[PDB]
Amino acid sequence: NSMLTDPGNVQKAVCHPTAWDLGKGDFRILMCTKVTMDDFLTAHHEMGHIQYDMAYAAQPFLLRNGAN
Amino acid sequence: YGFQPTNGVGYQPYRVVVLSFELLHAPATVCGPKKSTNLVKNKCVNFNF
Repeated sequence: NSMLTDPGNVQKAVCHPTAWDLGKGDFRILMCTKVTMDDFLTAHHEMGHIQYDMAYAAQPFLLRNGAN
Repeated sequence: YGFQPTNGVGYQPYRVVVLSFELLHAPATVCGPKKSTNLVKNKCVNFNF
C-alpha cells in the first residue's frame, strides 16, 4: 500500500516524507526516496513514527497520540 | 463491521466454524474407515472379508 518512490508515471503527488496512521491497523509511509545517506537516515526516522504507532494501537481511540 | 480490503490483519474478516460433538445413546453409527488390499488366488492365505 505504501508508495516508497514517486511513481513511474509523471504523477502529481506531494513529495514529502511522512508517516500515516489511517486506522484499523493500516500503516503507510509516503516519501520519494533517493539513494543517499540522507534518505537512509530519514527512513530510520520515519519508521520510528510507525513503530510508535503500532505499539499504542490497543488503547481506545481518543488516547492514540504521544504522551505529550 | 465496515470491512475494507486495505485493512491491516486483525481487522480483516475471518470465517469461523465451530463443530460441537454431543453424545447421547444409540446402537451404532459412524466410525473410522477400514483398509484393504488385493486378494489372491491359488494360495493358502489368511483372509478377512
